[PDB]
Amino acid sequence: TSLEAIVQNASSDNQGIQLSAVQAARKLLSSDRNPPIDDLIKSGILPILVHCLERDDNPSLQFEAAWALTNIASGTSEQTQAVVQSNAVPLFLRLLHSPHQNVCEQAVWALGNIIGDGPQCRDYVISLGVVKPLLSFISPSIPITFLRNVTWVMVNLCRHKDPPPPMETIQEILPALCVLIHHTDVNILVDTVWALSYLTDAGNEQIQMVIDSGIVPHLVPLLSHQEVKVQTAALRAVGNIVTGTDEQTQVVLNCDALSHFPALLTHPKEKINKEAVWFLSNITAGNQQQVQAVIDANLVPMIIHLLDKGDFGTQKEAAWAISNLTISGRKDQVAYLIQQNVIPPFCNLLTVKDAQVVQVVLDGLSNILKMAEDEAETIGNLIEECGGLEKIEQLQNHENEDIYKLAYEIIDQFFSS
Amino acid sequence: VESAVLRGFLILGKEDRRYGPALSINELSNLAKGEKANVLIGQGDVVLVMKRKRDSSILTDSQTATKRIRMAIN
Repeated sequence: TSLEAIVQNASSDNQGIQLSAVQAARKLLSSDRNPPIDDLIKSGILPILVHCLERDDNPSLQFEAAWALTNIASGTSEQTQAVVQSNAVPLFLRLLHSPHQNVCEQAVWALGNIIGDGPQCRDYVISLGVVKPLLSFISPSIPITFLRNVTWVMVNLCRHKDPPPPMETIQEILPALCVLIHHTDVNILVDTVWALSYLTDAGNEQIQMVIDSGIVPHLVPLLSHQEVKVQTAALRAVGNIVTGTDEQTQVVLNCDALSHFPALLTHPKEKINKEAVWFLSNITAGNQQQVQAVIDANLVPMIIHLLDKGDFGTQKEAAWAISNLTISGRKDQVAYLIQQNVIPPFCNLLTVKDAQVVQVVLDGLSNILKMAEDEAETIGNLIEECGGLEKIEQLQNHENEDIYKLAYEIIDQFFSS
Repeated sequence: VESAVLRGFLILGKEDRRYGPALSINELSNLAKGEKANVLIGQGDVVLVMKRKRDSSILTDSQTATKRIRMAIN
């Protein structure tokens, strides 16, 4: 029972023999995590498998052939490409109108792998009109395992932002997301929220689409979902939104977003820590009302704490937050920052190797100093006492001339007798 | 007005033409999150800036699944 024999029997004009052979090809393609795909592609089985999709008289054969093709397409780009170059894609689309659920589902799956290969493949499967048939499967009578596959392909359809998915696709997918965000199934919920991630990632125009749909009041509460996989994705999704305009950012804050952040800032997982302060850094880049909202939510001391004792990633995000507040805020808003003891943990970051962080801290100190007027000396003294001035003083080296210049001007304007 | 726009941006340093020809302060508000640009902030004044509303770190372990193989029926 060889591979060369399998491709032969697969050519048979008899269907029993053919089905059996195609089943054999499927079995070779689902025996481990590293199937003999390249060998299968070289055997010439691909055109045979593709033609089997035509056989409306035999759903078993359509399903088995689709399954074999699906696994070939789960591989590398070159292996997925071999499937699409055999002209399989239009037949999968055809099979989405199949009256048989098994065939529909395997067509959906195979198309998901092809869509996931890249934006060009995404755009091609879209332009043939995959989205509307796909989303039509969504019903309450659909088997959860089927629905999980649909929502996964939905993600792939939303992924890649250069070029981003077309208007028509997004406008189709959003109302299906409004439905699925209410599902209790965790896998589905996770995908629904990750699809929103990517949508909100394509930029401010797409963010307005997500906002305009009415989905955000249902998305913000998933920052506190009991399932960490849901939270992680909701953090990314809502986080993307608040990189939008101030008005867009406000839509989120008005859903009481900041109430959810104590439990993320103190979360065991540092990755959640990091993304939480990232988020908050984008808020302190907002207007003064929005800086005020972070302060009022009692979030600044947890920020300064993570700024002090957090892993480098969270510290990097924390410094931006501080720096962004330092230029967004009012005089008193910055005063609060200082009386919350920001000056020492902020200054200690001047030693790190990441040059961007160092310019971000230096930019912070500079805004603080130019802003507190009578208190220049008073704050100069704070900077000096924690050893910040010492750190600033030796950033006056030439390995980074941007850092250098900024170190020089702070020292010239604020620490020269 | 113009310096209010710039309060959304971090001045990084000297012009870096890798990031294209200098922009206007008004064209600055067309950038993507975390995007760097060179901008003209005065007569003969071109600096590199970064947008203060920033991009996210690349996910790896966090939920992806771009392609999925079917191992069995159930």
